[PDB]
Amino acid sequence: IAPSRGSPLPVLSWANREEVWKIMLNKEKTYLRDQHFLEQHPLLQPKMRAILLDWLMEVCEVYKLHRETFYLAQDFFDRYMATQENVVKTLLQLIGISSLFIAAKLEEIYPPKLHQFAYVTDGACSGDEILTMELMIMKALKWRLSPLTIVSWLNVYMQVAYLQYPQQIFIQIAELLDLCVLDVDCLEFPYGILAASALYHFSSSELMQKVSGYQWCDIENCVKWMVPFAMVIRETGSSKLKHFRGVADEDAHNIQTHRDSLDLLDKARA
Amino acid sequence: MENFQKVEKIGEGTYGVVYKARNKLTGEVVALKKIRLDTETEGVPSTAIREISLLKELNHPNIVKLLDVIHTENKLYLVFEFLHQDLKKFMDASALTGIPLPLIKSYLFQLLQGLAFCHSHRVLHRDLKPQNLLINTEGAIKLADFGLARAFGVPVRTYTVTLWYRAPEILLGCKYYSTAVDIWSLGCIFAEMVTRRALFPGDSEIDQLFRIFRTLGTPDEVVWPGVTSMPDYKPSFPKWARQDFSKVVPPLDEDGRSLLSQMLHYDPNKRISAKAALAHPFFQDVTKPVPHLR
Ligand SMILES: CNC(=O)[C@@H](NC(=O)[C@@H]1CN(C(=O)c2cnn(Cc3ccccc3)c2)CC12CN(C(=O)[C@H]1CC1(C)C)C2)[C@@H](C)OCCC1CCCCC1
Repeated sequence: IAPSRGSPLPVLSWANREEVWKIMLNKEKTYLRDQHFLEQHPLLQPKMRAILLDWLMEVCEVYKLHRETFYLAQDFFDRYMATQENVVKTLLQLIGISSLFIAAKLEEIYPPKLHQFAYVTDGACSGDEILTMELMIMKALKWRLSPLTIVSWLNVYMQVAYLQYPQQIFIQIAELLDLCVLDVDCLEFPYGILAASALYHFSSSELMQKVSGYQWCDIENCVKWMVPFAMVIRETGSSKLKHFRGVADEDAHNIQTHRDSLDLLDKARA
Repeated sequence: MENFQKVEKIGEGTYGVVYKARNKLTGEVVALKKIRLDTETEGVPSTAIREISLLKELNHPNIVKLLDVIHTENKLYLVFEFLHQDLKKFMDASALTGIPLPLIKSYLFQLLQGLAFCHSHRVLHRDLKPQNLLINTEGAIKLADFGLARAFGVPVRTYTVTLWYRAPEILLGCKYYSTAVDIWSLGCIFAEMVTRRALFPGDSEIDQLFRIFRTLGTPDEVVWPGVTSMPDYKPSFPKWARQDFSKVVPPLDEDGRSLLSQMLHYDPNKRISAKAALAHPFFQDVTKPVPHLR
């Protein structure tokens, strides 16, 4: 996997950087992606997944959940669907909200309560169904719930760079990734490649290589695929970092936000 | 669960009862943690989900193994390998005779290897106490009870860890945890294995701090830059002098005292790391380095 990839981690006092890096690299071997998994569900359409993930992001903003929580839910959803067949549109909300429930229980210190996850479904999902589904998902995933998400790769990269304002740069790159993740074709690229390509669109090949270890040849295809998405974001001006009551300013860039991404998605795919 | 025969209750936590159970067919002995789903208003407890996923990622000889996860009826069973006792019971059983120093050395070496692996995975254990360290009858020791563990891809914040093994930066109000808190715990455990008595058995946060101060000396900006600026630091703290480690841990040689002193350094930024501790001359007899490339 990416034999041309170097190790960008600086020297670490608390661990052996070669071992830390190798563990991060091994995540791609356990956590798979299948950009064509929807072919296993003939009655579904890729736009249904964009709609579901966009709604989950908005749910995350309302409860001020972390970006990691949203991306864990995205990965759980995508890996779970690859293990299933013939799912229909009317069950996607339950699968999605249950994936978010699991993700929030993993990631947040004080996650919203189950009845809160049922509440946002506006009477379409009960708490008992969410409980049933979380177990279906976790068992189908063989309890492998620790992937290195797309957004965690952005934190790794931005931390290598650290070791205008980094927080604002972070949310602007995250917003491009949020748009790309709505298109199921993003799954053709390793999560690390997707994050490096978004960072490249807001920086340079030199910085991208320094913080991610990828050579230009490694991300060229992703970069070309990502071009329409980066262009629609660029034309709008990127969003601004926001403050969140109850969230420390130094953690504000890690809070999931939501904008009108479905329209942007249409303009990009055009 | 048909092939398991419950043998005895060996524990009980917020989320379930723990039983020693024997595979009726193979004769295997396991530790069964039974989670009663009927009573969990939030589904599978967040600590259980986190611990299951972590243990499936962390495979290492010095980390307790999670053998299986079984969902039967309305119960979730976590099947763990069984180790006959924890380090607290072994130390108490050895209090009159003492633990042979080569066994203390082997256990500490193994504990640091398991910890170094967790830190390599960017995971803080945060609850290393003798009750969470399990031994077998073959000389092995393993880290267990990962319920409080947290990944540190981003800072792990402190929220209003057993007192006796709590690092002084935590007691003084640090806003974040670090890998150094785990090293501090092991340092306390290292001393406890040598003396057969907990090193800092405080009965309150301030008693715990003063106990540390009475042994390692009251910190100042010279030995710990930033102490005087910490939230719970008080200029009224009494001024105690550091004690000679020959009195604190008499059975230990110079190499052991050196390692212990580096594991209990006040400054978290300077406290020895798990990987550096493994390279300490105290362990030269039990290990030798590998040729380095570059
Ligand atoms: C908001 N601040 C942040 O996130 C910080 N992050 C870390 O320090 C993270 C968290 N971490 C810890 O918690 C932690 C726990 N024990 N020790 C060791 C220790 C021991 C004794 C005393 C102190 C510490 C560390 C270390 C940390 C750096 N890690 C890596 O894997 C390194 C390899 C890499 C470059 C990717 C994880 C900074 C560096 O990031 C930059 C901020 C910025 C990114 C860009 C956008 C805005 C925010």
